[PDB]
Amino acid sequence: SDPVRQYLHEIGQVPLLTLEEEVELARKVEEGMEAIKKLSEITGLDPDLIREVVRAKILGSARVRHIPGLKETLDPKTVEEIDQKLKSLPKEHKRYLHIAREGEAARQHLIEANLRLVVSIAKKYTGRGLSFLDLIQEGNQGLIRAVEKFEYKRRFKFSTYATWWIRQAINRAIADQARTIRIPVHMVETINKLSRTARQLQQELGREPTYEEIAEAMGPGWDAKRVEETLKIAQEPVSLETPFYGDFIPDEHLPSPVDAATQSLLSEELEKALSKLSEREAMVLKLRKGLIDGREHTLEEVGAFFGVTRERIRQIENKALRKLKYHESRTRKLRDFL
Amino acid sequence: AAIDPEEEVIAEAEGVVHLHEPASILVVKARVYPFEDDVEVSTGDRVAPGDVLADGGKVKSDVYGRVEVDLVRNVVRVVESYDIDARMGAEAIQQLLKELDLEALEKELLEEMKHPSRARRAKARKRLEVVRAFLDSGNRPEWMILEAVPVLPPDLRPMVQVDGGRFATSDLNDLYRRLINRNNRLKKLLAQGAPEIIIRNEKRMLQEAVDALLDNGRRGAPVTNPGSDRPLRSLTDILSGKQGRFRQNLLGKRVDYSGRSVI
Amino acid sequence: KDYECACGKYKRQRFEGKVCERCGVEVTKSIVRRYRMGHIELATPAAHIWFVKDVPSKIGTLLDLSATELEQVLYFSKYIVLDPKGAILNGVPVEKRQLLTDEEYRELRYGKQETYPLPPGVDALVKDGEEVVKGQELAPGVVSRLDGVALYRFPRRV
Amino acid sequence: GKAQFGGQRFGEMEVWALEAYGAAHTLQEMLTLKSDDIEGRNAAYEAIIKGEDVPEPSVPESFRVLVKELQALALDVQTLDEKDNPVDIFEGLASK
DNA sequence: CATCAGAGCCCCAAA
DNA sequence: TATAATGGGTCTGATG
RNA sequence: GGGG
Ligand SMILES: [Zn+2]
Repeated sequence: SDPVRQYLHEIGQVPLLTLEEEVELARKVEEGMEAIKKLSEITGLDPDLIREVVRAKILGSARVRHIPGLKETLDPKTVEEIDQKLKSLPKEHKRYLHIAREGEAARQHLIEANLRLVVSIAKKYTGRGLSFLDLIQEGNQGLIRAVEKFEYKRRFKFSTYATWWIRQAINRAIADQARTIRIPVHMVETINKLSRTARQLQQELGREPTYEEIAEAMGPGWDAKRVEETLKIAQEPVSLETPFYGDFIPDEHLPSPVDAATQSLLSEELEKALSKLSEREAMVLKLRKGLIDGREHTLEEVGAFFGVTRERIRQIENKALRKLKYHESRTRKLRDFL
Repeated sequence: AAIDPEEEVIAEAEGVVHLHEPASILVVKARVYPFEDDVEVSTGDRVAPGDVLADGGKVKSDVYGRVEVDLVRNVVRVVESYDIDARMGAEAIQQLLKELDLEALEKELLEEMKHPSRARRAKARKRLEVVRAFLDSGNRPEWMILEAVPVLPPDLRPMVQVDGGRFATSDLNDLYRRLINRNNRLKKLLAQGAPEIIIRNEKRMLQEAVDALLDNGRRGAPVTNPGSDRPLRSLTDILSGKQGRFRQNLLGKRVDYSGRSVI
Repeated sequence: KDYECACGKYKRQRFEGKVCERCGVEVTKSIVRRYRMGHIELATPAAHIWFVKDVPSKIGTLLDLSATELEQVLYFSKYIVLDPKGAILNGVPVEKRQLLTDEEYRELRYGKQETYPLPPGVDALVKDGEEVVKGQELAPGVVSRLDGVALYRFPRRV
Repeated sequence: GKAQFGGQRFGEMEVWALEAYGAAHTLQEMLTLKSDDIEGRNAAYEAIIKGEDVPEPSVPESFRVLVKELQALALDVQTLDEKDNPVDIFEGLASK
C-alpha cells in the first residue's frame, strides 16, 4: 500500500554481488558487447539491431517493440528471421551468439544487483522538486549507463563508477523536470549559483544582500540589472487553487459585452464609408491599412493589383481619406471612437 | 585467464584438471545434457519435453524449462521451469476484460439465479446488473482501462500572467507533467531493455500518476506541490462537492445586473 | 490570437481553416483553446480509478475479483495467470486466473536454486556436476536445502 | 466581491425561489444572458443599447466546461435531439 | 465490523 | 566518465 | 476572522 516500502522489499530479494561475481558479470557483459561487434562483421547486419534481437530472446516474449534508432520494426516475425539467420552459422561463428546471449543475461543481473546503491544515493536528493521514487527511477537510468561503460579491467569496484552516472542522472532530472516552466540546465546552474552566493553574503552580512552586493560577488559581467532579470525568470508559478486565488483573476482575453458592442459598431459605422467612396477607392485602403490580409501592403505591392504605380495609388488613397474626412464633421460619428 | 598476461595459469605439460575450494556451491534444479558437435539451441530459450537441443537432433530435453548453454563444460543445462504467462498491472486486466463474452456470462449467471441459499441469488444479480449494463449500452468492459489518456483543453487549466507579471497556473498541469515524465521515462526504460524490477516500479508509478490526475487522494497518499500540504486539485475534486462544478457553477452562478446594499 | 498563426505568416480572416506550414497552427477563433482536446498515448495501459475504487468495484465484480485482488494485480504485488502452459505449484497444476506471489512466479518461470557459501579454504565434500539429495552434506559445515545439479562457482585452487 | 466590481451570487436557494414562482424566463436569463452565455450576454447588451428586446439565450459556457471536463475523465457526454442524433454544442469547433 | 461520503445561505476585508 | 560507496522519513449513516 |  506504500510504493517506497514495496520497492524497498523487491530490491532486497536480489542478493548483493561478491567481488568475484561482480567481476564475472561485468566480464561476461563486456565480452557479449564484443561478440556483437564481431557478429555484425560476419553477418553484415546492423550492430544495434543484432543486440536488440539478442535482448528480445533473453528477456522473453513479454517485451517486443520498435526501438527508435533501429530501422526494421521488431515484431516476432522479424526477430525469428534474424534468430534463424544467427542459428544458420558454423560452430566457430555461431559461438558468438551464445556469448552475446550470456552477456545480456549477465547485464540484467548486474543492474538488478546494484539497485540498492541507487536508493541510498537518491535518498539525499529528497525535496528538490522530485519525489523519492522519481529520484530512484532517474538514478536507475544512470545505472543502466554505468553498466554499458564499465571497464572491469581497470580493477575498480563497480560501485565507484556507477555512483558517477547515478549522481549525473539524478542531478539532471532535478534540473530538467522540477519546474513547471522548464529552464535550460545551464541556466539552472547559474540560478543556483546566485542562490548559493546570496546566502553566503547574507551569512556574513547579518542581512539580505542587495542586488549590487550579489553582482559584486558573482564576478565580472554581472551588474545589478542581470541579477534582477535572472531572478525575474527564476520565479516559479503560483497555484490558481491556492486558498481561491484564481477567483480574483479577471479574464482579459475574451472581449467583454461593451467591447464586442463597440467593435461591432465601429465596423457598422465604417462600412458606411465603403459606400460613399467607391469599390476600388474603398479597397486600396483595405490593403494599405491591412483589412484583408492583416499586413500593411505598401503602395508598391498594391501597384500589382490595379496596375497603377506608387503615385496614382497615393492620390487613390489620399482621395479616399480626404473625401472621408469631409464625411466626418457632417456625420460626427467616429470622434468618440478612441 | 587474468587481467594481464602474467598470472595466467598456462598448462606446462599434458595432464588433467581438478577443482577444489570453491567460493560457494550453487545447487540447481536442472537437467544436464552433454553434447559433441554443434548445439542448435542458444542460452535463454524455452523448451519442453521432446525439443531438439544439440548434435543435429540426437540429444533431446526430458523436462520443461530454460536453456543455459555452457561452453566451459560443453553441456546444455535445462533449468526446470514452465513457459507460464502471468502478468501484472492493467495490462493483465485489460486482457481479461477483452476476453469476456458478456452473452455467455449472462447465461451462466442466470443459470445460477435458480440456486437457493439467499447469498448466491443475490451476488449473481449484482454481477448480472453490471453485465446487462454493458450489453444494453454497447460499451465494452475493456474501456475502463485507459490506453490513450485525454487532455483537457488548455484554457480550462490556464497558465496566465497576473498583475505582478508573475504566473498563476492550474493544478492540472502539474498532475499532467507528473504523468508525462513517468510515461516518457517508461518509453525510454523499455527501449533500453531495463530489468523487470525497474520496469514494474515504473508501471506502478505510471498507475499512481493516472490516479492522481483523475481522483487525487482516493487511493494512497495525495500528491502535493512541495513545501505545502495542500492536495493538488484533481479532476474529481473539480467536479464534485459544494465547491465543485455542478453546485458552484451550474445550479447557481454569479450574475450581472445586480447589486446589494444595506436595507 | 483570433485568426492568426504562431509565427505570424497568416494573420486575418481571409485565411480560415488553413494550417500554416512554417508553424503548423490553424487560423480560427482562439476560443477553441477551450474546446480542443489533446491526448497522451500510454506506454502500457492504466486502469481508470473510478472503475477500480468505486465500491463494489465495477471491474472487480465483473471479473469475480476481490478488492484486495484488484489492488494486488493493478499495483504490482501479485501476478494473475492468463495461461499456465502446464505449470504446477506445490503439486496442484496452475489454474488460470490464479494469483502468484513473486516467489511462486520465479519458481515457475525461472526454476529454483540456492547458493551456500563455504568458509574460506574449507574444501567441498562433493564435486562439480553431480546430483544431490535434499539434506545431503556439501561441505563440513554446509548441507544442501534441495535437490538438483551442484555447481562450483569460483575454485580458488586448481 | 465589491472590490472586483463583482456580481451577486444567485445560488442554489435563489434558483429554487425562481422555480417555486415558476418564473421560467427570469431564471433562464439568470443562467445565461446575465452570467456566462458569452454569445447571449454580448447580444443582450447590444440589444439594450439599441432598444431591441433581449435575444433568446444560447448555451452557457459553464456547461461546455462541464462537457470538456468529463471528456478529460474518459467519459463521453452527448447532447442529442429527439431522434437520438448527436447535437453539436461546440458549433463544429471541436471536431476534425 | 471496515471504508467512504455527507455535514445551511449570502456578504465583507485580507491575501 | 573510475578510491569506495548497495533497503526511507468528530459524527452519523449506508454498504461489503 | 467580522456581518445578517
Ligand atoms: Zn505560421
